[PDB]
Amino acid sequence: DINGGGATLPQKLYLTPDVLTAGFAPYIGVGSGKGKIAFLENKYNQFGTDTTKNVHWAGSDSKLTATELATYAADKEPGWGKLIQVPSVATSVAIPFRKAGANAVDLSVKELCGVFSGRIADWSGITGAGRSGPIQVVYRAESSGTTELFTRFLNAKCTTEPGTFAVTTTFANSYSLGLTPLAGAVAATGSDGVMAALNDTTVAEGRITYMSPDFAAPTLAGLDDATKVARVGKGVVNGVAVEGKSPAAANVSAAISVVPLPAAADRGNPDVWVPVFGATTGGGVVAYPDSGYPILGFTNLIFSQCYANATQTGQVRDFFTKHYGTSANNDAAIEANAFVPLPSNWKAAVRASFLTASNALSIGNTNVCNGKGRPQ
Repeated sequence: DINGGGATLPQKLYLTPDVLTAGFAPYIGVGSGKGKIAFLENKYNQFGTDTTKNVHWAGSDSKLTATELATYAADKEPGWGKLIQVPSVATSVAIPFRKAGANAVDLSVKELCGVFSGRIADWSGITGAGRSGPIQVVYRAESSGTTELFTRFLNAKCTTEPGTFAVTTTFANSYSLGLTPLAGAVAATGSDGVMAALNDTTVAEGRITYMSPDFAAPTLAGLDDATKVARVGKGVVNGVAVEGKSPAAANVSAAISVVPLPAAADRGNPDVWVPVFGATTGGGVVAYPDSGYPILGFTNLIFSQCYANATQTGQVRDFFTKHYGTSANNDAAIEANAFVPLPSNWKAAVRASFLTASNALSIGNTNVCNGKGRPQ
């Protein structure tokens, strides 16, 4: 079997029949931090107890760090080939909450920032929401790509809190003044563990969190129910009151469509393949959009260019052919699970480097992978 796992944000997508193609074992959702370790160190123990199995790929919504990349290049690349890091799909980060009320909850960015810094501790501080009583933040206990995507937004946009939010996979380490300002914030493990805490009816109402849109509501329609999933983006633009948007994929697709391709000359560097959003556009960073739903990013795949086993090599190529295909692809499934397909130019770029046989970066390239590859 080809063994993969990691990020929980897209786990239900990868578990959907026929999204992963022939030869792939069922995806094991354990978090992006564990997915990166599993791949980089070939440690199946991050996925399960059968450590005779080898790891072949990971899902991650946390980018590979400079240290991770350099260590793999020195330790693993000579025998296993280059690693490949590519976007899989684009995603919003949803803000589901448990607090009854007929009114739409529509967070301004300033309000969102105050909720997650602890400055706003009561629902009455959310204008127009018609709710009052304590807010309780639920967050991911472990190294999480959802946390990275979310804190990247807070770092860029929460610019008038007492403290500042650092970009991190560990939410408890983000705010400069710590979690102490929050009263009774609750940590849970996995997208599912956080949603279970959010939905726990044995505690008082008031909980709020950040979440994969595939987990944030039971169906796509539920993402548009602003009594359960917050709109974000409420404000005033050119003198006129604007409403925020739901985290439905339709509200981030336009912004995703104009994300620049990775710089051609540097496409051998896995770091350039995953765009990150930031306050301002420039130097590889893409500005968070001023229209549509504001909190977005990419979730990614990590693969090897080379596999020791030729059948596995072919099966990996078949998966890339589908997932990045012009047609006969996974786009319908991607949308059904609340995500945004990659734009056509992005699919073409991924194919041109990693599929097209003549390219030096292509999976299973006979010249590059001659006598090399990850173990089967």
